[PDB]
Amino acid sequence: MENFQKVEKIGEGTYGVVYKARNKLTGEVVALKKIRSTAIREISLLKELNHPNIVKLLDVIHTENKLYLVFEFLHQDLKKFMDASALTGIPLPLIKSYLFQLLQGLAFCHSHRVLHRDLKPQNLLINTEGAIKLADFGLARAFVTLWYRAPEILLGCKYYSTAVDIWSLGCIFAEMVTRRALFPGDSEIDQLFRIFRTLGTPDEVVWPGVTSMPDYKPSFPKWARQDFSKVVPPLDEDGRSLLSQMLHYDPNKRISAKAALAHPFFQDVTKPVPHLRL
Ligand SMILES: NS(=O)(=O)c1cccc2c(O)cccc12
Repeated sequence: MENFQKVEKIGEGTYGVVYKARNKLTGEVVALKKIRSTAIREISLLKELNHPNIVKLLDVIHTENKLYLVFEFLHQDLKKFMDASALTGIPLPLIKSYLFQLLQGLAFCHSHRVLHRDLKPQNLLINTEGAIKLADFGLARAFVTLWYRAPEILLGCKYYSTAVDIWSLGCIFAEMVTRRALFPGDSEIDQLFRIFRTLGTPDEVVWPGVTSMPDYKPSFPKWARQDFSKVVPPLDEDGRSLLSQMLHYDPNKRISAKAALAHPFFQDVTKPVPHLRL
């Protein structure tokens, strides 16, 4: 760890503690993640997966049989920006710019067959320039909150797809708009049933094969779907339309990131600058 001076703790990651640190040789300030052969080779692929909307993996230090991941440092995450913007809410043009950029990031990773698997506001990092970036991408395959988990994961599907990231991002889109988490479950069954209460209990009509999933139960209660107009007011019809497609039950029907980028919601997309106090 010789060339890094720890400045402060900035996160208790899923995979260990994250520090702000300075590279004693480059002068660069970085986020240093202390992780705690296949994982080695996986991580190595991620070092090549470079995109403006993906937090850059600067370096991977395997030493003393230990693993440190050196990332690009950003000063703020979406959860904290949302908490700070709660009285007024994030302006819609910024919501739309953030959603657009995240879909670009996703489209990139997905075309390389890399999934995130654990998108959440805490791992979406923002800068003063109006950029937003996906952090911790691909780490889950290389090696707490249920709120953003796709229903096929909850129902015990082991071979899930890139569609899981689209589901998570839909949940985040909803939360930016309403300033409340869409599905704040506190256990797997509470999470599932929150989803069902809003989108309707799924069946063979809307999701062929659902009743054959590993944790599906014929005893699940049967709730009717709510209208989105009740779910994410005052989002306009383009936004609600896009959100509905990101939240399709069947992962095969769920919109892809590339198709989402062509959606009419993005016709008037721009790139505003947020007001960040650092
Ligand atoms: N996702 S996180 O909470 O570990 C985190 C927090 C602040 C900055 C980070 C960063 O620059 C790169 C990755 C994760 C960060």
